Amino acid sequence: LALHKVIMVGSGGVGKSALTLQFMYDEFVEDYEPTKADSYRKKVVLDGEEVQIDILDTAGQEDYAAIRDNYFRSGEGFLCVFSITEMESFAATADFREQILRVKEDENVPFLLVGNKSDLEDKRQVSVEEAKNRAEQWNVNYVETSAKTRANVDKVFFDLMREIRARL
Ligand SMILES: Nc1nc2c(ncn2[C@@H]2O[C@H](COP(=O)(O)OP(=O)(O)O)[C@@H](O)[C@H]2O)c(=O)[nH]1
Ligand SMILES: *S(=O)(=O)c1ccc(S(=O)(=O)Nc2cccc(Cl)n2)cc1
Ligand SMILES: [Ca+2]
Ligand SMILES: [Cl-]
Repeated sequence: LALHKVIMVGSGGVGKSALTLQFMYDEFVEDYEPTKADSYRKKVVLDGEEVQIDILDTAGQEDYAAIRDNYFRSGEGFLCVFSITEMESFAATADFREQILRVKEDENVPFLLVGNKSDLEDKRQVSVEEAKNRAEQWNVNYVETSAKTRANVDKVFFDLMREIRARL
């Protein structure tokens, strides 16, 4: 089977684990240990082809730069998550983008900008416009998700796999 290696990146509390666990187990998990990194593997039927997705849910604990870079080098695609309710998490996406680009040396690395917590519109700190503008500057797609309601959860994982399939 094709193996699509996806890495979840983003600052703390944005919903990396909640997105991963909603995709894997169809549950909204609100208390997943913030410091725990884990990998998840699932067989999925992508546009009618059975593939395996491997998701690395990062938790920011790896501080040794060579090891972090080694992990990013192994990844084939990235979900770069921020929370629409935390502007600083959106600012932080620039750092993950640069880290990925330094390692992959390919501006067309499969990569989605993911604005999570779309069910908290009344707490929005990041405008759709500014996120779309950043995605346009980077030539990536912007998708808003909710790990709580499941909105666009399958979409971000499937669309990332579609970019891996097309580009690699
Ligand atoms: N309302 C809402 N809460 C969310 C969403 N995603 C995550 N959360 C909550 O935000 C907190 C942090 O989520 P988590 O997935 O652990 O963030 P991580 O540090 O990026 O892995 C938890 O309390 C989750 O319930 C979402 O889409 N909507
Ligand atoms: S490793 O398998 O020993 C490992 C994997 C992931 C982490 S982390 O997610 O806690 N930290 C982190 C930070 C930036 C990029 C990445 Cl891939 N991971 C630790 C150890
Ligand atoms: Ca987490
Ligand atoms: Cl791991």
